[PDB]
Amino acid sequence: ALQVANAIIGHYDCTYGGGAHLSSPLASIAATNKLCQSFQTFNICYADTGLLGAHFVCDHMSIDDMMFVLQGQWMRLCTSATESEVLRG
Amino acid sequence: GRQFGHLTRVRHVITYSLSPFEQRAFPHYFSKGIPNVLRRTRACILRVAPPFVAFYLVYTWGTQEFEKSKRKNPAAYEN
Repeated sequence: ALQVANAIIGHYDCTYGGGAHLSSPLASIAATNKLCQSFQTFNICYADTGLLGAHFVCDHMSIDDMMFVLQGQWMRLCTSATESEVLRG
Repeated sequence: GRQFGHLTRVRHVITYSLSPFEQRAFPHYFSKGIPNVLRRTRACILRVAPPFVAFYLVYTWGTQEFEKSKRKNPAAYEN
């Protein structure tokens, strides 16, 4: 389920075709507002523990916006996930 | 105003930090705090305290003279 959620959020890179239309809200907002140069979600697993989150690369004046959006998406999924996005994930 | 991201240039400093939910809010409140206040007290008494005892001394004297001079007084008028 964590990976399914992570797929929904996706990843992004400034060489992706089509940005504004991307499914992931993080991805599309990042592409339209140039908040990012890249970002990716991840689920590192180790025995009985692991790292679950995201890493991103950006300009000095966009870290605050990138975090706001990244965090809005986790929250949104926690409390508000819809059905078709889960299917896509 | 000024915004984070445009303040100034800093190179080479690492800051390590903990989550509040991971640490104590009062660790050695007394063990380390008391000593600390004693130390800040020592560091400043010589500059803060003296002018005030100077006022204190003038405060007690000044009122003392006032009472003895006027009221208490009527000293000698002897005939």
